[PDB]
Amino acid sequence: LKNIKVKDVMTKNVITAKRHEGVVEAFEKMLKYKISSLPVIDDENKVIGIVTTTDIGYNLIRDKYTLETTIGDVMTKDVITIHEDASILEAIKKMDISIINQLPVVDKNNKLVGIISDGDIIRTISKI
Amino acid sequence: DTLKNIKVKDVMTKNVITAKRHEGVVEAFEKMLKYKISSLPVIDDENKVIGIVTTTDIGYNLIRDKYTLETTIGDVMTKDVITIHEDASILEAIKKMDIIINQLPVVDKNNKLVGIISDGDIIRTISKI
Repeated sequence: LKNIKVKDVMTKNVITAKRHEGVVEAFEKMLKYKISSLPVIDDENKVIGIVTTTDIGYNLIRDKYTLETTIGDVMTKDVITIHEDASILEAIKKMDISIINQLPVVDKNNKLVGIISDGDIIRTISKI
Repeated sequence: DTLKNIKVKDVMTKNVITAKRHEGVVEAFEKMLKYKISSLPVIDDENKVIGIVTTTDIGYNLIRDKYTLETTIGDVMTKDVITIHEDASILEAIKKMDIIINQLPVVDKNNKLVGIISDGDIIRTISKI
């Protein structure tokens, strides 16, 4: 697993959200497309947070959101991310900090390049 | 300890919530969100696994208006459901998971549901090495 880097297994041109948009509409888009998380980015394409269907879903069904409420209101501030050149064992360790099902992947300059998941890692460990 | 040394029993989640075949698809979706779960094993009155539904797939079908008021779990569930025996190794879990399913229902000597092993639980085991 040493010779496998996050970039070889991550998912690439991923759908993202901006801080300004409605969290409910995002949840719906997520449902419609079978997406499980939305990294959130600024205009510079840096990663600023992440929302997931699991978490949005959990508060939504608790009536805690409105049609006005934005992604920016509800995203977690201390978003765990991983670098593209990191090894899979590294990804595994970073995920086991709570688990977390997905890390946003960033490049040299912390510009989003992809997402690594649960599944990607299982899919890879399967290959060996 | 290695992926071959470790029994599915040792790492699975127990006490899992389930769904009966006649439960409404909509209330089960709502239940799934309330409790942060992503797949409901569907069981019969004897705790035998008769299917599975996921949040991803229910959500997808609701938001696309594919289900009426009368749509039950039994109308929509995946039928030919893959389970793993609790005595098996994590490696067998892994393999059964690649052959886009995040979770396996786990059954005992007699195909009664004892728990669920997820991609998460496997990640948390591998991390220990």
